[PDB]
Amino acid sequence: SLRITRIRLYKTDLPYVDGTVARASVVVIDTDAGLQGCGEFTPCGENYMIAHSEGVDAFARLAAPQLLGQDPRQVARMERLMDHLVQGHGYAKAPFDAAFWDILGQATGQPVWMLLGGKLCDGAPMYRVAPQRSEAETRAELARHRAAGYRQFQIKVGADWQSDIDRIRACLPLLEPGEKAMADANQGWRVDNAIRLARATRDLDYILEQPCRSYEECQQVRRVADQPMKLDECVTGLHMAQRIVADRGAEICCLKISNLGGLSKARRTRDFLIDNRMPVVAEDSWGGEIASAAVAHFAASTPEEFLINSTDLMNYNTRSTGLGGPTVHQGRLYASDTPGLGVTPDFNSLGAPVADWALP
Amino acid sequence: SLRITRIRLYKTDLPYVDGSYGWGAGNAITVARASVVVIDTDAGLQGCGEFTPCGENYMIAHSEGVDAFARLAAPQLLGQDPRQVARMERLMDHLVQGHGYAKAPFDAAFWDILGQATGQPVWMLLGGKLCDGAPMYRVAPQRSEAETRAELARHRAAGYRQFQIKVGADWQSDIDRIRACLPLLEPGEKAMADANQGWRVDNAIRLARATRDLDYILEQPCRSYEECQQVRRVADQPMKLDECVTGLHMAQRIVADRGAEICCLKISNLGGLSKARRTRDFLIDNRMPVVAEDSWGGEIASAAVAHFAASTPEEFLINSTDLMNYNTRSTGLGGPTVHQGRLYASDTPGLGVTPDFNSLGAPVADWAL
Amino acid sequence: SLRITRIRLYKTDLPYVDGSYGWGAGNAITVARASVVVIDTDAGLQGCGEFTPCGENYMIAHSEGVDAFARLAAPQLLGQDPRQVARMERLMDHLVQGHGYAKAPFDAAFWDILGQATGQPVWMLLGGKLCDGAPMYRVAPQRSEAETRAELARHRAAGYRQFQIKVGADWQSDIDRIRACLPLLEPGEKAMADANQGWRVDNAIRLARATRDLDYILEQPCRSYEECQQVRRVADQPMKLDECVTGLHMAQRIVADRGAEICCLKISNLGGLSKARRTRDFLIDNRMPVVAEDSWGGEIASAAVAHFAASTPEEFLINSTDLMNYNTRSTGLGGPTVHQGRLYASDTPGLGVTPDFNSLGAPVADWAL
Amino acid sequence: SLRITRIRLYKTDLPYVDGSYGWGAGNAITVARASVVVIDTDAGLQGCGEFTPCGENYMIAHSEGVDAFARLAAPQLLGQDPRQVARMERLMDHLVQGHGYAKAPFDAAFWDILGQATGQPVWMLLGGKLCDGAPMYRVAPQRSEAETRAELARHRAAGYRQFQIKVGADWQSDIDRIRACLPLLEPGEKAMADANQGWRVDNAIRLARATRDLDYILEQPCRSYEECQQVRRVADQPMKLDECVTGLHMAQRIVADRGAEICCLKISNLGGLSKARRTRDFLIDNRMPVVAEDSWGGEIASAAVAHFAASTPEEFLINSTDLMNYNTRSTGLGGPTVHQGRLYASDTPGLGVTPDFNSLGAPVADWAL
Ligand SMILES: [Mg+2]
Ligand SMILES: [Mg+2]
Ligand SMILES: [Mg+2]
Ligand SMILES: [Mg+2]
Repeated sequence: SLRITRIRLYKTDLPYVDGTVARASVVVIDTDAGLQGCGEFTPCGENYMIAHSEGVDAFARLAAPQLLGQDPRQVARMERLMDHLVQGHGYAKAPFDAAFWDILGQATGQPVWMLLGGKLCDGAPMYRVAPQRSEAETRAELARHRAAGYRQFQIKVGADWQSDIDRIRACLPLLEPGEKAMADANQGWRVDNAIRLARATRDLDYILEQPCRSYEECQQVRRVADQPMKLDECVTGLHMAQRIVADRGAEICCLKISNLGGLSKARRTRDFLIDNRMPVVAEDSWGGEIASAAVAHFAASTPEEFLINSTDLMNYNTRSTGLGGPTVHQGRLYASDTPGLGVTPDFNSLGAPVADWALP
Repeated sequence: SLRITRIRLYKTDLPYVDGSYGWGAGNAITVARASVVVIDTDAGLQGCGEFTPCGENYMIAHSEGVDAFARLAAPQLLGQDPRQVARMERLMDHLVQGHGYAKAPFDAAFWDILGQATGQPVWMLLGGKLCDGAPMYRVAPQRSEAETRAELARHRAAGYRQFQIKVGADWQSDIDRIRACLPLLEPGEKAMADANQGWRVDNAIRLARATRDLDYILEQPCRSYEECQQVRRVADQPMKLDECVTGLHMAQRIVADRGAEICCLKISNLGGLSKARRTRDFLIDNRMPVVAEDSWGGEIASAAVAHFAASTPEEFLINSTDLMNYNTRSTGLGGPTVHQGRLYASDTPGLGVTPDFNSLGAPVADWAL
Repeated sequence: SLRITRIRLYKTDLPYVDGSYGWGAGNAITVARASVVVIDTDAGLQGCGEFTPCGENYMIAHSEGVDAFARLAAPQLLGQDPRQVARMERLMDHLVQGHGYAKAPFDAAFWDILGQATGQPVWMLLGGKLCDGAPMYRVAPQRSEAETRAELARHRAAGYRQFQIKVGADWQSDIDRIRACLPLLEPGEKAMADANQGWRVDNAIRLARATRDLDYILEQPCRSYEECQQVRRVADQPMKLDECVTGLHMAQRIVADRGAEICCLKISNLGGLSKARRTRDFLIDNRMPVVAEDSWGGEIASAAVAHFAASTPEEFLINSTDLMNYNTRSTGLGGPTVHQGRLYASDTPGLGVTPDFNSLGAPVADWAL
Repeated sequence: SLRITRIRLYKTDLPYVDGSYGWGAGNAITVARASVVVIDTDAGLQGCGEFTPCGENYMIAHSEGVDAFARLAAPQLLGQDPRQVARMERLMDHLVQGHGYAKAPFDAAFWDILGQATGQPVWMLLGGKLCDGAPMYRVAPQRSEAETRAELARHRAAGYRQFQIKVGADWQSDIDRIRACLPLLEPGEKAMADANQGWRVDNAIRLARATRDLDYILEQPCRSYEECQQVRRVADQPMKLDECVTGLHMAQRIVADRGAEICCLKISNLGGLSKARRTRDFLIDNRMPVVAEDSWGGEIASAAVAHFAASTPEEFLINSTDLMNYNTRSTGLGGPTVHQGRLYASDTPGLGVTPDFNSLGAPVADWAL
């Protein structure tokens, strides 16, 4: 027997470590037994997926009055309640969902990964971005990452196909045979140009990541490209996951929690793709300790054999959303083993809540 | 050159005329929450636009998401040329992906301004008057039984010849009200039974089989397109697809499958007049009959609809509707008129509607300079 | 209110600037035959439009067919309101089926009149200035290595970064043509090998195989779409479809198969500016890169091309072309301009072109109200 | 050895025998405009051909298009060997693309010359007399129960066993026409409801469902093939496809989908007797029932029809028609004959018809070697 007694929405700025600021949305849910749950949505750019930072407010102003008095431990009941209140807008339902999972974990005395089936991966592999500099300086920097445990690297591309060809051709002979490189275009290329790129780099082993915006443009690129393809921002739910599997249309599916509509749907999409023997990346768009805690539990419950990587989202910002969260040890991401999400809100960083709903 | 100098967002309550408007699987609205966007320019031309949902869970659209979008978009829209509608379209689409419902009132205001600057009604800029008076339908909502026999004689004498039976809350009694409404129709008349996504697929099939000997239009029996196609395997009745018609991509699927007999085009579900126009033109070029509509709303939303309907070829326009007449309160001064069961657009420049500032009250948001 | 009071048809020869133009399988044009439609109204607004083929066998189109259509339709078009472009389109499609190239000059005259009536350039009415300056290509060229390098450096200095290789008459020496040209281009430059429907399917495959190590655009290698798809099974090069892109129907199946990397849109091949616009918009919403052009012609044909180009998103517009600059004679006064290898539309009301009555001569036909 | 020495184009009015001829969605033909091509040779062998539309908007074909094609192609055909019909076919298709209706009279004239040079009727050159007297239909009637009975009794006694009901202007009263006509004909007889592209897809489906218990032929209910296939989702009646059957490509699509029970073959819609023969032979090899006919016209068009019918296997030939008997005026001297409700081709060399030069008047165009 449990009831939601208070819902608060927090908003804070998260500046990037190398310079520029993402807008965080934290939801804090209180119960009549005094169990507190938190969840976070933070976009990396407002135009990046069908998701923006102000949409959490909007959803909360409609839903939070209807969520008071309900039992947060029942994550799927809360899921169906939210999906009956508004259709879509999953990015905005996502912080609530995570907070409900946090509460269920506290009530059960278990970490969120245990409620997701167990620890199927002890330390999710991680990647390092870039480097975008001199040849001898990239060589020194990749050696620093390599010594520290990293074997995967993300070439950030997608703003100019022609110089992107140069970036890929320059980076790949600078890494060892045991090492992965994903050229992530972030939906950036036009279909003709992505094909020019793929043809120019056909003699190279790298992962071709979300070359174009839509799934169909990506499949058109795939008609020519032999490189293992990774689909990301277009993986928006189970429907898309079903179509990718039916087409066998990717070698890796990247699973971002808030793009999938929260940890509940993200887990179901993951479970679906694992059962179809599709390798996956477990992450989210952006964020601090609260978003990262959800990510780490999500990765820890993914089979080691099918988990490509995850990411330490909290280490990209100079400011915090939460106290605690996941940790990094030797280039691997580790979930908490303490009950719930293993993260509480950082109220000092968050400020006064922008909105507050409570039971009488 | 023209520049956007000011953007204001207004919110008001639009109560329903009959009291309760029962739709779908147990939903009802007593009051709809309107969102009105008002755009001012440096030549003193003012545009306006409206999104109002009929139910906050009806489509991928809710009233609070308009504010959220405007807080993001409106600062970036200031100083832009509002009469370049497709520049404004792609700018709004560069600022945020999706959320077409929220862009829809801005888009309408832009079309309004363009009409004023050209000295032409919005129907002219949409291709001309291809239908003089869109035929109308009268929706009888979810209520009793012996009282719809007088509702028909009311609307029959009023000029209407098309009627919507609201169903979807219980397939079994729904069979009975389809079966009792149809023999009350006259020869030159039509009836659509709208489930508003309400039936579970097996129950929509039971209904289709129990009413197989009847001539009516089966409208959006289930939530998804795939569910409706599953119903269509068994159902011979002309099918009308509505809330699942989200845009051109779905329109392409429907045409490729030849998967409906009517496609319903709700302006804000399509993401504004710009995208609504393009989806309309696509379906007509593929000889698919259409309904020109929006979700709900007052005079500003109804002005857009009327021009949408007026620029649709009459050979392919099933009906349209007078949304402003469903409410006890207003959003705009002006808008379309009705005469003998047909909806007539304004012939004055722009949308032919100005904001009812007295009804709307103080703006909830105001960006300027 | 506006009424068409006079329809006149003009015919004139436009000789090619460099003697003989070789396209496709050995075909040669030295003089192209222009058809110009001039439309008068009761409020003194005059519109004009043009269709000029490159060759008479180049597409489903020929110069004498405009006369034949005008002889049927021009009596029926008198008294109508030319501002209502979609009404005129529907009316023309009602009088005859197909013959889009013949309806195309009328459609351009109607857009011109609408522009003038609204005080806006045709690009505004097509959505806005979405590309300020369309990229252009050079047609070049056929000589020694040093003379090729010199002429390409002058084009490069003139602002050109796109080059068309005229092929299609002989697959075997076309292979060599391609191999000679590419190493003389710089990184980033586009080369299109336009066979103009010229290769037999097996020979096109041989060419694709012998040039698989090369970065160029393979353009319309065969007549039919199916043939081009059969080449596409082997060819990894970006494929541009042109003369087979005849309308929305074909557009839809190119999209469904993801059948090309570029779709080339010739206004008269699509049946006029109204249909061309709609096919453009469909392809752009499906994120297909496009070329905005026409078959051939003087200033009147070129004015429509430039507005069509200017209202295409810069992101997806591959190139356009300055058709008027290929001829020694004129159909119109005014038209588009060329600046630093880019094609610019006019910003004055309408198409921004008036008929060159002295060059055109006496009308071959005249219908008055 | 033989050479074309002279080509002449004639134009004449063919008034309809019964005043006005109501077809499709609100069309009427009172006078049809014939185009007759006359080809002379150096051995004194003369051939003639004809194209006459049944309404200018009926198919992708109009009367003025023959003139336009001729003006471009006829100077290029002088000196050529007209007996080599495939060489002439391929030359025409090289000179212009499409416009097969305009090529059709030239094609007929070449088959005429070949039959004369070989001393054999055209049916012999198309494979033989595979049907001795093609079965005919009567387009009757359109009136009262007392008057339909007397009219079907005179038609029955005259040998007729197949009846076309002209519908497609009002689906609702077309239901009633079908329902009132079918029980007024005996066991052996047949009836086809030809909507002539006239119904909208939703209305065609309503008609199909209302008459789902009845034995008739659903002919061309909607314009496009895809619209017709959508109707066919619901309609179990034998479907007859007509105007959309434009050539072999569409015949291949139809065969692949098995998308009709009868294919109607109009010579001029297929681009002439040569393409018409190839499309028929392809469909017969795929065991598709066919109708062998043409759009409209006098004795010259009807001569080609009768030879087309006579060389169609009788197991698969549904019917043919006596086109010459629909008009009050002539294009030719001779042509086919009618006996006991069957259409009979001539057995004399060539088409069996000469041009009625007196009815045709002065040549509108004249090309000489
Ligand atoms: Mg990615
Ligand atoms: Mg509906
Ligand atoms: Mg080309
Ligand atoms: Mg027929």
